Amino acid sequence: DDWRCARSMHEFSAKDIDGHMVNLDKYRGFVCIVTNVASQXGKTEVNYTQLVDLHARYAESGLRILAFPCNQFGKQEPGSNEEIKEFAAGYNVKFDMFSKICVNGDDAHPLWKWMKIQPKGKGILGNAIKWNFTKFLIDKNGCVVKRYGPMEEPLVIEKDLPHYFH
Ligand SMILES: *CC(=O)N(c1ccc(OC)c(Cl)c1)[C@@H](C(=O)NCCc1ccccc1)c1cccs1
Repeated sequence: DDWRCARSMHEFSAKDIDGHMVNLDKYRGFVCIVTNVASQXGKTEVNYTQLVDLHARYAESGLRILAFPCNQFGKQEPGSNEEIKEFAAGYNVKFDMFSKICVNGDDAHPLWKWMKIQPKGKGILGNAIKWNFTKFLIDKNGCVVKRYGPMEEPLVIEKDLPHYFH
């Protein structure tokens, strides 16, 4: 793996929640929120509902959202990809759902390895993803511009968006 010398999210690919490989260069020109999700957390509802709200209000300006299920934080994403897809449909998710991945350790998805080492990808303590619903904001060139932690509701991202819609 060569993820350490990539300069953009657009260099990566990942399987969507149906199992189909997606080239992330399709997000060239778009502002993106990339987030790790889980279905069985106290903060699942607030995160899904607010992401849906942001997508509803900003998709017209080029906001896209990429949600990666992950079972590494309390084992609270135990379901199959098909089950998680249906779960997300219950919140009327219209953004992009991906297949379940790891975000930490040697088998972390390479996009996640890459985001964590970006200058604006470092967490408050360090690079490791700490819990469910970490959020990365990605500019139109696929560069990491901000990271928001598990404790930060997605609506805190809203005030930062206008700058990246130039
Ligand atoms: C996914 C998550 O954030 N989370 C969690 C929930 C449940 C379980 O085990 C059953 C585990 Cl290991 C982690 C949080 C959490 O949601 N805390 C709020 C209280 C709650 C809400 C709904 C369901 C169960 C608990 C936890 C992190 C540490 C302990 S619980």
